[PDB]
Amino acid sequence: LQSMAAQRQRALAIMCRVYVGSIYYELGEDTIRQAFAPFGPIKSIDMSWDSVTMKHKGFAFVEYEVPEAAQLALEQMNSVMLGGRNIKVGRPSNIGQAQPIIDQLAEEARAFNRIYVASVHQDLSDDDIKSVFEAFGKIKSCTLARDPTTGKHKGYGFIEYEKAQSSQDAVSSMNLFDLGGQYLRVGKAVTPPM
Repeated sequence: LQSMAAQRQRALAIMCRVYVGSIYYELGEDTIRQAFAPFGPIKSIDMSWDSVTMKHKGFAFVEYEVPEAAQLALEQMNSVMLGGRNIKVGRPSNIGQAQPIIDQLAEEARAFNRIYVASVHQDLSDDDIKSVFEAFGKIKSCTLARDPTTGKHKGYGFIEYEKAQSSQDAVSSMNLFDLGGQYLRVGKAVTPPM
């Protein structure tokens, strides 16, 4: 049980992480941060680094605090052009051990009619978001993640609909919906709630 939990933890950690390649040599950490921040709060960026030539190696790993953020980045950032060059995005490379759990967690997410919303402007409240998103169906809950130390929300949250059709409609329609002067990023849950 401690072993099963550990494998689960290791799988969720992999799912929070996005490989980014073909980074133009003139670009760096900042450009990656700005380009990948819309999908959720970035826990860290791990730049490739040649410690002899003191240059990055054209790739990096972006680590999100929530797996759906990494999912959105994976789905929406391939063939994005930064500094004149198409970047490449993928899941981390050594994940054979974790892939069953990744797939299990995505199958288990389905029953909850659960969607993830990022790039929520600070001016907007949970009820602002709920009111916009309840156009698609009746919403069982609508919770913006909040930083406990500050009380302000973290620009993302989750919505649970009563009907699966509703959550599917919201996802198809509301990715890049303009709200609060920012483009929302929206996608399905990739785990059951925890």
